[PDB]
Amino acid sequence: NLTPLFEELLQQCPPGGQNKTAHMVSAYQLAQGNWMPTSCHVFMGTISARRTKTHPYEAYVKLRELVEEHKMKTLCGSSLGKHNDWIIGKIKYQGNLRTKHMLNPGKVAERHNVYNKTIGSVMTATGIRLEKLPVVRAQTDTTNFHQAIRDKIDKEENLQTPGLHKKLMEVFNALKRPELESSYDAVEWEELERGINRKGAAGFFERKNIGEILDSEKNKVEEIIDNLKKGRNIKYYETAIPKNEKRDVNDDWTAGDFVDEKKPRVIQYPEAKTRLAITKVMYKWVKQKPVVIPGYEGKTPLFQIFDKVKKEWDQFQNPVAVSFDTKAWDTQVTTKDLELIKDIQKYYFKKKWHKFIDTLTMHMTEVPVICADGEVYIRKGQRGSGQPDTSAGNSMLNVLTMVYAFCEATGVPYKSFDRVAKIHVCGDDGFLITERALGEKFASKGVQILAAAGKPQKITEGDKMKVAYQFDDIEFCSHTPIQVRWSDNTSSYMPGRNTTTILAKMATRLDTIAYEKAVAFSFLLMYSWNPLIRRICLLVLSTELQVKPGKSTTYYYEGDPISAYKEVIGHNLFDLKRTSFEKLAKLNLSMSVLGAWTRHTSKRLLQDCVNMGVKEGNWLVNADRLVSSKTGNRYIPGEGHTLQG
Repeated sequence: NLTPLFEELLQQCPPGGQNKTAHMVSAYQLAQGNWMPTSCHVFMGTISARRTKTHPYEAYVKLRELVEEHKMKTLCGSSLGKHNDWIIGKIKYQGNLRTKHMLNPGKVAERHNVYNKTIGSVMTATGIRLEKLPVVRAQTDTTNFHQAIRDKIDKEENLQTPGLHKKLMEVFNALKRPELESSYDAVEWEELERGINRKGAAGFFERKNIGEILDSEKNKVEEIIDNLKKGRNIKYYETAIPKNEKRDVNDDWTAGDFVDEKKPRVIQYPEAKTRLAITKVMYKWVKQKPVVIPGYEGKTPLFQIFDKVKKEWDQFQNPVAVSFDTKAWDTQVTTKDLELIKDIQKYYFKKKWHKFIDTLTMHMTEVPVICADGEVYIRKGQRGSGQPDTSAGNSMLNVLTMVYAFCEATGVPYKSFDRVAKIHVCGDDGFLITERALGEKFASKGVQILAAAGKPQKITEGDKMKVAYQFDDIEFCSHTPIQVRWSDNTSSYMPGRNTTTILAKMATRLDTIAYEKAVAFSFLLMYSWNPLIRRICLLVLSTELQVKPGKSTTYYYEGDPISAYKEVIGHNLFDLKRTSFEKLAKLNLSMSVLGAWTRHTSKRLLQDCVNMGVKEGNWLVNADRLVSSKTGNRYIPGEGHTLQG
């Protein structure tokens, strides 16, 4: 017989759930005969069968090949990353993504923009053709979306020069802050929850959102935080959706409608529980609570971005400004990069939390991404746009690279950098200010030094970087400095943009007079230099003064808007005596070329304001310097303040 040898193997064939769905044969009944396996896992002494007339040896022949098969797949395989192997389970279909430079194992089982009633109506009444105004919320087809991944996302990590990331540390070793070293730690549930979008998007396998995760399974996030701190691999996946998909939702407050506009076609975001797990821990770094990365303006509000800068620009014997057009930055992040920012995080975080960093970064190098339609792909490094670390990390990266490029092109020591240039960034977008001498070197030798670093500039001109020679040619956060002159003869620069582009952003929604006002106040803080837009905002704010403003847009106001504006701008809207002559030409010209306004549109808006603030009394529209001037009245405003979120 053969049983005494069948008992040998069975104490080695793997365990299983005793399943009655078929024929579980006996530890000896195998040597009987005609009882050959069709499956292996043992139920404390059974396997499958087939009644296939097998010989008491043909059984052992077959089974032992399954044990060889099992001891093979398991234990003694490859692919899909060394930590990401879990994702093979959730596959069901073979995958059509046609990706040439990264994996693609299969697929899984799988917001219109409307007009602002009041604000739109205001515009038309003056001659503004909304038909002739840019569309600023277009979506994208999935056919087009699929090609967006191949065109932009599937690529091998750029070639970053030998011993570069040592020089980048060499750089960060100048701008480090020993006063905070090994100090950061997790934040409590209140400080995290204070500013948090209760409707923050959920991962592909999730069903609740940021709020509900907070409401109910707060302990589930405490798990993700524990294991990561202890050193364990966590099921890290990212989800990928197109831009302006219903699930493109910011967990933090945007200081402008430009942030969601400097977004990439392809948004990659981790499970919402995982967004919290990272953030209750890395809050001090990711939000950048103390600000550590020099020149990071992501916490600065838009109205002072340029006021603050012109205080620097006005110090250089002869200053120039140079821009950073990194071609689709996010897909230009190598794995040594993410390992650099990793070391940084560990410079400021405590000792207990390094493992967290150590672990989380490992996952962030080999990232499985599930698409909207189920098509999972593996990302070759790079930054997912919706990761908590995006603004925080990306920015550190930008200055370190760009410092490196600036010193590498000019020979200025990394230590002596602040003595010869100033740097402002905002994630990947930024610029740098220095003398005409130095700027020109960095301007030409820059496209090269930078492509050499894996951060390739755009197509540009003759391979020179973008150089701003006069201050009001700078671009930043998608706005440009325009200058205003006040009652008291002072100058001060405001955040300029194109009139058409503002009217487009302002009239449109995304699937409510109180909201329409909060928009017109939020637009006034930035665009009061633009009289067409100033007069519009006053005309809207002055409607339905009963109705308190809404709170879902960038800013809003508590009390008398013209007093709130005063609190944040440091000047009364009435004090706006003149807007820069030439710079207002440029930003208004788009309007004549698209034909969005008429000869009569300028005067007609003003007349509506004078027609309104002429009746005896204290009328909002009279906040405009000229309106009040020809309407004889003035606006006497009560206590008012500015808020956000």
